[PDB]
Amino acid sequence: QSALTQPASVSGSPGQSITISCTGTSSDVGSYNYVNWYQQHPGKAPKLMIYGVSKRPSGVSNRFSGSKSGNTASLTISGLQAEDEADYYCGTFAGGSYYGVFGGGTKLTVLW
Amino acid sequence: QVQLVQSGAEVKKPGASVKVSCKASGYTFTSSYINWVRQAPGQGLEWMGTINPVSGSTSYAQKFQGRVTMTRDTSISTAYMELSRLRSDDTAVYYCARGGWFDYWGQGTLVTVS
Amino acid sequence: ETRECIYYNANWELERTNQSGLERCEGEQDKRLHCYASWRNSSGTIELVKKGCWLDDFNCYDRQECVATEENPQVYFCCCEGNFCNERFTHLP
Repeated sequence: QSALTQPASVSGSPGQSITISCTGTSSDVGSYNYVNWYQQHPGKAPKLMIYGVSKRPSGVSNRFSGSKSGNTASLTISGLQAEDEADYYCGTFAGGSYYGVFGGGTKLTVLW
Repeated sequence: QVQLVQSGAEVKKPGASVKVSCKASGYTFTSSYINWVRQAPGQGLEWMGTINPVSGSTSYAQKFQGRVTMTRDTSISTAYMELSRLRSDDTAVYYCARGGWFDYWGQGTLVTVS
Repeated sequence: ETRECIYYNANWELERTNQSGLERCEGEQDKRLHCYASWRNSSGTIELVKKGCWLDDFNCYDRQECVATEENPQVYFCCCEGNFCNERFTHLP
């Protein structure tokens, strides 16, 4: 149930790399490889981009990668493109012994 | 392909109940959980709870404890989320998603409480 | 790694499945597969609910024994890794 904290927004230029952070504590992010990332375009349903901190589902662009350092999980977007403009949410695994939580989300703007 | 299809937009009076359906196809419905999430207008994703379709066991987020019921009908691969004693601020898009990783999401269901 | 599980379905009539056998796990290749066991324990006696393949679940990672941990539920459920691992199941009181 523990809160996950994300910055309200991040802006980038096309071709640049951007990193979105998801900060928890040593008892959540720092202990489990269960942090996931969701992309949400305006007026659409979320889509899973990265799960289990760093695992990429097939179909997802290789420009999306995930990592963890201490109590912060990070989503990195390489070679920023117009279609990356969306809201990004981090979240933890939900089911069985795990209670679900999402970060407050990050609005990513691509400035053309 | 894997798909979760939800029931349509619903309009409710405050104090009423709403039941949202989530139809699973392209995979064995009883091989994974169903998670429920909501998103109020211009707000973030909020976890509501999980159901295990094999056992029928549920886990609800603290916010909804006492007014959310999650069920399933395994004969039709359909999960249900019922939210009672509706309030004006329950106006949201409700989603179902597959398993603990929320790997596939339903299209969402707008529930307006007016 | 987990490709096959013990299969059981007590609700086979309404679900239009076989009652028992071996289930080959449908893997999307980019995800882990597990086996599961589910049953009712109404005062010592075991009434088997279902057994089969279970999709990528963090709770099941590297678990060779199928152990149900939910305290006093209506229905026990466990998952495990390895072929036919759901052959054996228990609950943790």
